Amino acid sequence: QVQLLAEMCILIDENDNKIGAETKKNCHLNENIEKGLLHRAFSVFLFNTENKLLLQQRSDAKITFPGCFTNTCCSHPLSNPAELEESDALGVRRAAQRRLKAELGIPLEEVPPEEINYLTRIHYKAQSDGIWGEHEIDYILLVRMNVTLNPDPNEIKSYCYVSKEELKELLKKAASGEIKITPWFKIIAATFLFKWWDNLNHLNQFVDHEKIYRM
Ligand SMILES: [Cl-]
Ligand SMILES: [Cl-]
Ligand SMILES: [Cl-]
Ligand SMILES: [Cl-]
Ligand SMILES: [Cl-]
Ligand SMILES: [Cl-]
Ligand SMILES: [Cl-]
Ligand SMILES: [Cl-]
Ligand SMILES: [Cl-]
Ligand SMILES: [Cl-]
Ligand SMILES: [Mn+2]
Ligand SMILES: [Mn+2]
Ligand SMILES: [Mn+2]
Ligand SMILES: [Mn+2]
Ligand SMILES: [Mn+2]
Ligand SMILES: [Mn+2]
Ligand SMILES: [Mn+2]
Ligand SMILES: [Mn+2]
Ligand code: NA
Ligand code: NA
Repeated sequence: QVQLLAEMCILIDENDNKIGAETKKNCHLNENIEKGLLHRAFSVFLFNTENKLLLQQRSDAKITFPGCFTNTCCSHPLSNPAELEESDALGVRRAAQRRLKAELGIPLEEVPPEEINYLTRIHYKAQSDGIWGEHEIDYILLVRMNVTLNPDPNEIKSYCYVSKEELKELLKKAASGEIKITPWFKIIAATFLFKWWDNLNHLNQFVDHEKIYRM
């Protein structure tokens, strides 16, 4: 069940400069996060062609945030030449295509890197339990397209396309404890998500490849 070699994450400084690599496990231990260990990540927000946002629910088997709802795909570029590539954020866009297939079963041809749009970067920290957490500079990637979903149940328990109002209702259910959402998704929904969603045809104003936002 466990792979022979551990997956590697890209270690970065607070300015998103590559400074090394560490195992996925080590990158997500609270004890290391508290020493400042920070890694590169991405977060895909995919909208269908009626502007419904695609949410995933993480499988109960995931190490961090099992069973939690979040946006379309939250994962990491690998520490290899393909995904280390920083020109036009190609590395993270390639990573996103890779994980859209692995997690949601979306064929590669449906989401080529060229159609994955890099908006901005957000630096955040979160805790999952007593052992595990998150600490990332997260590339925000936006997609609007109809895709064919066949998730790997080992990765994804369910998915849901939500309108703005449906999301608002879902967040109410999370607040009452009826369902679980990741700390990332909670904070992004509270800060930027609806601003982007109200402006899907005018996103250029939100493109910022210089400033790294903090939340
Ligand atoms: Cl992990
Ligand atoms: Cl460390
Ligand atoms: Cl809309
Ligand atoms: Cl494919
Ligand atoms: Cl384009
Ligand atoms: Cl489903
Ligand atoms: Cl909540
Ligand atoms: Cl999170
Ligand atoms: Cl629209
Ligand atoms: Cl604009
Ligand atoms: Mn567990
Ligand atoms: Mn995915
Ligand atoms: Mn993240
Ligand atoms: Mn380059
Ligand atoms: Mn936090
Ligand atoms: Mn930090
Ligand atoms: Mn991470
Ligand atoms: Mn959660
Ligand atoms: Na499913
Ligand atoms: Na608009």
